[PDB]
Amino acid sequence: SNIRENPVTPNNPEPSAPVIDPTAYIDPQASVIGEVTIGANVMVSPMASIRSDEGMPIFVGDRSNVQDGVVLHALETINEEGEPIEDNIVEVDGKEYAVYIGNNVSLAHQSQVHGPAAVGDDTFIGMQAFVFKSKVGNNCVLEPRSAAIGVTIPDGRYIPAGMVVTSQAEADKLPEVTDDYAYSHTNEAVVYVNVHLAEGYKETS
Amino acid sequence: SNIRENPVTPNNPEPSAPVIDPTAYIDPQASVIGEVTIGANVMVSPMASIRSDEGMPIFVGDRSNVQDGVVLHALETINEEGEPIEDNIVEVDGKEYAVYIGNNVSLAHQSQVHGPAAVGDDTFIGMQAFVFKSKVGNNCVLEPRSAAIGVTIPDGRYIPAGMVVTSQAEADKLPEVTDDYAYSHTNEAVVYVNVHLAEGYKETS
Amino acid sequence: SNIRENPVTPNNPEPSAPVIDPTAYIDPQASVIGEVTIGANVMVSPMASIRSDEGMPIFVGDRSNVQDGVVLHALETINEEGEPIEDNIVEVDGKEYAVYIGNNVSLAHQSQVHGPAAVGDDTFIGMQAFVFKSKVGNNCVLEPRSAAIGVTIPDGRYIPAGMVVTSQAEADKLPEVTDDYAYSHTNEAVVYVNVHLAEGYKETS
Ligand SMILES: [Zn+2]
Ligand SMILES: [Zn+2]
Ligand SMILES: [Zn+2]
Repeated sequence: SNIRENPVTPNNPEPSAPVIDPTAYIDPQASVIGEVTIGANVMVSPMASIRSDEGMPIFVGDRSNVQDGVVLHALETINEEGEPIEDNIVEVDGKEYAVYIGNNVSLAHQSQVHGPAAVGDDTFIGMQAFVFKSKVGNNCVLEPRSAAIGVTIPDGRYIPAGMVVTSQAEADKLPEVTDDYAYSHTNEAVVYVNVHLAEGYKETS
Repeated sequence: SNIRENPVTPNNPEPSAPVIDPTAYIDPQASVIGEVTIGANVMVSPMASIRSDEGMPIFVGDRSNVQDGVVLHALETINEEGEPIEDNIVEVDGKEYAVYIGNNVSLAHQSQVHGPAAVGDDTFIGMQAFVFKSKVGNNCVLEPRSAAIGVTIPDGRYIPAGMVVTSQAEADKLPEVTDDYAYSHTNEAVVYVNVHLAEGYKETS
Repeated sequence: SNIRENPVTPNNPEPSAPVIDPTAYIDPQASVIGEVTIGANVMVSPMASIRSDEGMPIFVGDRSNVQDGVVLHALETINEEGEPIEDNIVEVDGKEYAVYIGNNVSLAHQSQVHGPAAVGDDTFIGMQAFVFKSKVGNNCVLEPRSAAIGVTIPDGRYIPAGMVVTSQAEADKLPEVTDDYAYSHTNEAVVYVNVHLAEGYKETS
């Protein structure tokens, strides 16, 4: 099966199985392992790997999409001695996660979000982009091949294609999404299409 | 099955199944979905995802290769009201495509060509490279980790490794492939080898 | 089966099957083809593709890990006339390889090491990184999205995130890993965790 529990390890005494909303579509050629929650109307495409086997949940909110070849994984959040590694945990609305992906988020083809990380609602994570040890705000756009490592990206900003942002001073001066910006409506269009694709693929299973 | 029709959606009233030349080899661990035409002697490697589920064909010409982890997909080409979205369609020799990959093209490991896009004959798209909203001419080389977004790359030019080209003014001044250039013969060698690999893999199926 | 022989080709008269230590874990959704040797306690994750079908071995040393979406492949090492192509072969401790990955090496998610290439022991190859026609020394760190093409990286150096190193003069001046460097202990932690994950996954098969 391609939806599987994580294994018993010294960091993980009890296996967990994914919790997947019945309206989500998981492609048979995707892999989803371990302590993962997938929300309503989410589409998970071929060759995506969502793997939560080092402690703490990976959460994917409602109406989000995880496109072909995307990887979600996280650094260990509990060491062998049972002690939580706080640097590797993100907090969102009072709850702790290894990776938090909000609602209406698009993780486009071949991107990767590696914990600890949080991605706020209505954000587009572009093709081949990379997010690690970062909090990306709501209504952001990471253009293709951009990256955010070790930073907080404020709400409503974009990272131009190819730019690798590693310092908070850079992140603070990113440009704002405006109506005339080329990707200002991209996420809404991609979310709308993927919610409908998920329903269509569900009707073929 | 890993060769599948696309689903019924408001953008797609009729499912299409891939049209695959009998001399092509599709690895069992690749995925090919929807309105896709694959030409003669094409090799499609493990973990590639070719997904045409938003309207309009993805075409892969003869003696081309789609290597491991490559993704081909396209933006919607027909909106819900049945109206063709012309910005998201490319025209090649009088016919419309979402993605057109010409003959003798190598899409090397982990690259991605996302529609609307066209790639001309005898072009090497290097490892981890990215092409989106662009027309790449014939006899071009995209070195590893290069990208072309929103531009036309003239025939016979190369993009140096890691360079992300987003403006026509940059694309117009790219260097020319010459006989002494390090990748001048790379594509021909890779095509020759892959045509023979496709035949060898076909003999094991 | 996902562990397979390579095909007969003019460059390869005799098919080879992978040699895999009994303590290694190969995920059912990984692909391993051809002349590959995998050492003890190695973990190969979903969607990785290790493909040795153009001559010469791909070797992965003990306690190394090949994470999700990683690709290992190599340029042809024997031409049709049976003549070895020496430029495409690396030598390590008196033996020839297409790709050599040493012991305790982490190939992190979505990275790629393409032959000819060698990666020395205790080196971290970061997420989405790329190594081609290069020798990476021991105790190195390639940060996420870095690349080494056509160079030798001296022992104990790191490449900052996003940097693409293509000239020996650049490689010679890379910074040194020190105890205070942010990734100085990353590989040891990742190796330790993955050796335990491999054992846990083996207990579920
Ligand atoms: Zn990881
Ligand atoms: Zn797409
Ligand atoms: Zn290759």
